[PDB]
Amino acid sequence: PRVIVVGAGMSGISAAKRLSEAGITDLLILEATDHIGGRMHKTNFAGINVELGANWVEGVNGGKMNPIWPIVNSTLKLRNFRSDFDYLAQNVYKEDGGVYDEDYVQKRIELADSVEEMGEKLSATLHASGRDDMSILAMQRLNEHQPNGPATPVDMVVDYYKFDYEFAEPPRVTSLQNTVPLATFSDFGDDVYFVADQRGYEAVVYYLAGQYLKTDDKSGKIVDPRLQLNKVVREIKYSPGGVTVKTEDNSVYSADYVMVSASLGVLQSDLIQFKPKLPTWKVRAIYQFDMAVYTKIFLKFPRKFWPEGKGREFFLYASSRRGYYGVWQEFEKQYPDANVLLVTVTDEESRRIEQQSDEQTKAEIMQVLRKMFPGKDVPDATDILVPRWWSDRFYKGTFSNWPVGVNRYEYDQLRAPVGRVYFTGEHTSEHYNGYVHGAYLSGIDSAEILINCAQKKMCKYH
Amino acid sequence: PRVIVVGAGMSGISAAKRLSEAGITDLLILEATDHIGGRMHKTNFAGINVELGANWVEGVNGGKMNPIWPIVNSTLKLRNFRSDFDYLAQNVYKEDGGVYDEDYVQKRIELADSVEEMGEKLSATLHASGRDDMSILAMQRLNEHQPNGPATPVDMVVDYYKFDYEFAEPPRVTSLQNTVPLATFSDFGDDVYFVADQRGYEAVVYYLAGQYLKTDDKSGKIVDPRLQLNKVVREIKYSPGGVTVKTEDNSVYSADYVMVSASLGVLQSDLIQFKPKLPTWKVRAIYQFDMAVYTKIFLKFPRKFWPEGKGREFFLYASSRRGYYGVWQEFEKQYPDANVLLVTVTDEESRRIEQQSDEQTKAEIMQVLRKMFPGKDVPDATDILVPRWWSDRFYKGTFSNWPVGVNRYEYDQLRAPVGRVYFTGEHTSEHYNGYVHGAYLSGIDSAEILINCAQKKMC
Ligand SMILES: [C][N][C][C][C][N][C][C][C][N][C][C][C]([O])N1=C2C(=O)[N]C(=O)N=C2N([C][C]([O])[C]([O])[C]([O])[C]OP([O])(=O)OP([O])(=O)O[C][C]2O[C](N3[C]=NC4=C3N=[C]N=C4[N])[C]([O])[C]2[O])C2=[C]C([C])=C([C])[C]=C21
Ligand SMILES: [C][N][C][C][C][N][C][C][C][N][C][C][C]([O])N1=C2C(=O)[N]C(=O)N=C2N([C][C]([O])[C]([O])[C]([O])[C]OP([O])(=O)OP([O])(=O)O[C][C]2O[C](N3[C]=NC4=C3N=[C]N=C4[N])[C]([O])[C]2[O])C2=[C]C([C])=C([C])[C]=C21
Ligand SMILES: *[C@@H]1O[C@H](CO)[C@@H](O[C@@H]2O[C@H](CO)[C@@H](O)[C@H](O)[C@H]2NC(C)=O)[C@H](O)[C@H]1NC(C)=O
Ligand SMILES: *[C@@H]1O[C@H](CO)[C@@H](O[C@@H]2O[C@H](CO)[C@@H](O)[C@H](O)[C@H]2NC(C)=O)[C@H](O)[C@H]1NC(C)=O
Repeated sequence: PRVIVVGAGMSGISAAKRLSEAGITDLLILEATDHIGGRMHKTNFAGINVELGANWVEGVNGGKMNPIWPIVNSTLKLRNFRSDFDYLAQNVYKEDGGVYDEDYVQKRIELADSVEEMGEKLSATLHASGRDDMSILAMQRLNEHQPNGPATPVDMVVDYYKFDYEFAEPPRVTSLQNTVPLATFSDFGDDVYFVADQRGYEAVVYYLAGQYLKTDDKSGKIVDPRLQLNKVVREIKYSPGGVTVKTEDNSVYSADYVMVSASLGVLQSDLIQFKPKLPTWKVRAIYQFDMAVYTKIFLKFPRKFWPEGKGREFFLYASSRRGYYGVWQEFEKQYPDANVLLVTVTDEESRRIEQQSDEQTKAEIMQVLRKMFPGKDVPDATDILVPRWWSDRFYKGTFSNWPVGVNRYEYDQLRAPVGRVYFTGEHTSEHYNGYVHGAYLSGIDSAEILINCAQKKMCKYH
Repeated sequence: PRVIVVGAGMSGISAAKRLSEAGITDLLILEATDHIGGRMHKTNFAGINVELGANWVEGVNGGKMNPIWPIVNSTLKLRNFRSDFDYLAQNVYKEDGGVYDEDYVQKRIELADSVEEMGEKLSATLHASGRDDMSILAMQRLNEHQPNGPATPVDMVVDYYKFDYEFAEPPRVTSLQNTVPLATFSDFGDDVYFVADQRGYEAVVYYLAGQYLKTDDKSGKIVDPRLQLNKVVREIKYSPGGVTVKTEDNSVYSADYVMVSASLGVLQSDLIQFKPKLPTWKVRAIYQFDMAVYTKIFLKFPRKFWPEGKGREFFLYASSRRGYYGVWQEFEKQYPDANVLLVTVTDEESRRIEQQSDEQTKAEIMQVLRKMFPGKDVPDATDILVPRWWSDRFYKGTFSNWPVGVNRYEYDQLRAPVGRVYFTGEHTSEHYNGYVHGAYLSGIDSAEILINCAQKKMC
């Protein structure tokens, strides 16, 4: 059987790998960009390679082994460090300079955590159809008995840190049932390890790809003609007998099946035309799920003016404006002596910021920093990097988030195949949507469904 | 039967009236503030009375008569004017100076309208159970084929004016099925009339109360001992046989039933303790619904510097920060010669602003106006009025809003009594939650439900 796989991110390379394993080697992987890895991709910033996209292996040291861990931590030995969030209470800055009293902050954190735990108990009891779901915010109101969730500067940045920094949209839009507790953590462990290796987290993808695609003996570059980069799929025609795939440069290919790995945001943007048009139930499923955006803004300074030391890696800015340049990370371990800082924003701020100049964003950040370190002579950043994933047509966002409103059956419709057209990608991960491991696993799962149809003549979906 | 009514806002006065009409006159209305009317309430600003709460009779000129209209337009003849939003396209200001090209804006408005219309068609097809409901944002994504809804400053402000200015929360939190289209307009008509009468929109409530509560023949003030102001209820105990209600000043009252009309926000806050505790099903429905906040910031200036004239009443500021001081109104017709402007914000901005000083808010607003009217010498406002409804423990918000996730059945649980504890108010209105007419009809309905149970034993 010949199979075309659209996209060479983690799930597409992962799917083709699984297919190869089942003996389906008549493969054609069409990648829009000039490289593989997709949302796992590094870039040079001021002399160091930093990750534009995924940066952590999330879910480690738990009851089951996150499949991404061994590859990262053993097979490849990518440099990495366990993130420690235990000292946040000593690191929350007031909108107007200096940090808040630690004990005061630890209490607010402890309360936030208790509400969330109460939320996990409620979640376990909800009807599996998702029909009784509610937003994380509704759960907060219920447990705090207030007509609003966190609303003071400190409780709001603690909330953002707890939720938006993980999911990229606010608790009020997010499905409780599908995120609290989060399977990634329940199954794989509460820890997270930040990859900071010149080779990039994407090395995991090149590794997997190398397990079945031919590579150059001296350079090790993949040279297998089954991988074709710079090939943007623009149309997929499918029928009872097969599928035809056309790229922007006018190439046309034929296969027995096609496996689509492009992000949810790509699917929501109509970059790829389906012929015939996808069924309405499929279309609605696509639009109802959320494609979030998480912007890692890197900054480079001529000198250091923030604290370093035990518990200093992560720090928060308690703005009275929710989500305004709130979550900071300093790199004493990852990029020692580089004088870089990373402030993370998402959702509304991400969209605003992608639409204006980096110079304007830098100036906004400089006022924040000077307000945070009033006693320091804070020098202007000499370099800034604003990743624009939402504006990039091959991504249209950073990762999916399960919103209140999408039920179990609707999520299955999002994953479901349409004729000979199969879907894969993090947004099709049953329990790990939004993650690298979810992409990896979704690739295997989608391939297996295809293998069943193709090899075992089992073509019915659910 | 003796019945205690908590709250003398529109629904409380409405329910007591309906009860009285059924002959249930042994009533005791306990109101927290020193006056009746609740969310319909005026105040003096700049030597003139403006509305801190509701200001429009919404849904007029349609297939059915909005019950409030005749009271306002005929019985009391409160002074009022139909709002015309037809010229918005000429009045959308750029973040940094002047208005946008009118044709460009009109087309953005049209796309927005068209998307909503398609949303209306879609909404009609969803199932009653609510199983296929989605947020308005999800509908916009689906109808426009994008991974996001309106996202440029202009599109965002148009979006904010069309939804948030009506519902006070963003489309992404809002239930499509239960707000688009909206019954209020579908039933009563598309127009809205702005009440600007010194007696206040609250006069409607006073008129209704005077139809059954005693009033002094000279003053006209209510003097019926059945109405007690400054009574903050803090505890309601109930048993299969009756109820006891305790107020903050330590008074204790007994009755056969209690009709609770305090806002959903008050109920989500714990100001009132129920004993025993309300059952889980009740509690979940309470916290799952939204109590929104809409803040009307009035400003007075030493002289006018904004345009007046045809289509000038309403204008938008397209900030790159969604919802930042975005919807403006000038009162050339309402308060001629007053030099007052009204800017409205909601939700996140409302909670942030209520938490800072008026001076700080004024200074933020002066920066926006100056950016809007770079050609003028804009004088600093002389006075500002920032209503703090969310902070007020007797309201904790301004009006409910229906969130994606809650279906009709769960919404109806809000209306459901618990034993002898009955509920009423805008958040219990079957199809008009969030409005003055919804509070009004809600009082009648809730009263009728208690009447059939209490008087005919049909519960
Ligand atoms: C408990 N406590 C704890 C605390 C913690 N906190 C922390 C923070 C975290 N945050 C969140 C997350 C983030 O960070 N990130 C990440 C990480 O880190 N980790 C993980 O895991 N993850 C993540 N992410 C996500 C990821 O990356 C994803 O999921 C993946 O990667 C995906 O994959 P897939 O599915 O495969 O997809 P992609 O890559 O996209 O691929 C696809 C492909 O395809 C292509 N195309 C398109 N279109 C087309 C094509 N071809 C052809 N044709 C056509 N038409 C493209 O190109 C590609 O290649 C993340 C992400 C991101 C972005 C960020 C920024 C971040 C993150
Ligand atoms: C087609 N086209 C369209 C266009 C249009 N646009 C325009 C805009 C609109 N916006 C939205 C709305 C607003 O404006 N507002 C209003 C108006 O205007 N109108 C209407 O209708 N409405 C409105 N609102 C709402 C109303 O006001 C409400 O709903 C009512 O009033 C409610 O009533 P109820 O339910 O009865 O409640 P209240 O009043 O609250 O009452 C209660 C009572 O109780 C008491 N308490 C409490 N707690 C307690 C007590 N007692 C004893 N104890 C205890 N514990 C209180 O005090 C009271 O009295 C509105 C509103 C507002 C606020 C605003 C600001 C606005 C509005
Ligand atoms: C990540 O990988 C390192 C690499 O081995 C692990 O550290 C080794 O663990 C074995 C187990 O006892 C030791 O014998 C080695 O001495 C350890 N190596 C070093 C350099 O200390 C480490 O435990 C791994 N971390 C996780 C979370 O799996
Ligand atoms: C609101 O009330 C005013 C008060 O009457 C209405 O205006 C009158 O309508 C009658 C009906 O024929 C006329 O004969 C009067 O001459 C009108 N009065 C004035 C002052 O014009 C008005 O139409 C009402 N509006 C609505 C929407 O009901």
